[PDB]
Amino acid sequence: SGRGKQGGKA
Amino acid sequence: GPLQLTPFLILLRKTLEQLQEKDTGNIFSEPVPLSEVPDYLDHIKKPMDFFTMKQNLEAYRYLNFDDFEEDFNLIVSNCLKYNAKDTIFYRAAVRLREQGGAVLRQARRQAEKMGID
Repeated sequence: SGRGKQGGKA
Repeated sequence: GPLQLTPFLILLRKTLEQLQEKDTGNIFSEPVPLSEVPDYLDHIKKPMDFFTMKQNLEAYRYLNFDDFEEDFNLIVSNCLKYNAKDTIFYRAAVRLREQGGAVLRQARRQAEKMGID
């Protein structure tokens, strides 16, 4: 994976 | 806008709406915004999303069922590649894959029964 999209924390 | 009515495009319209219905969060509804996710293309060769699929459909850029399916599969596979396993996005793509599979199986049967897969 890369840096990540905001708002993805479960 | 222009509107093409052929049995194959009718089937793709229905199937597409059936697929989008499974994306309850609208996570896959629009392109991932490169301006907010500037490393996305570092990882993803060909972004895909449902707005783009609709525009392809309506332009007659899907000529057979396989090509339509391949773009749905990209939506899923891109999401699984880019996002970490514990993220809501990854988990959403797993759910979409499994629910979309059933949709695509039924629709393909119809495309085959018509002379149009």
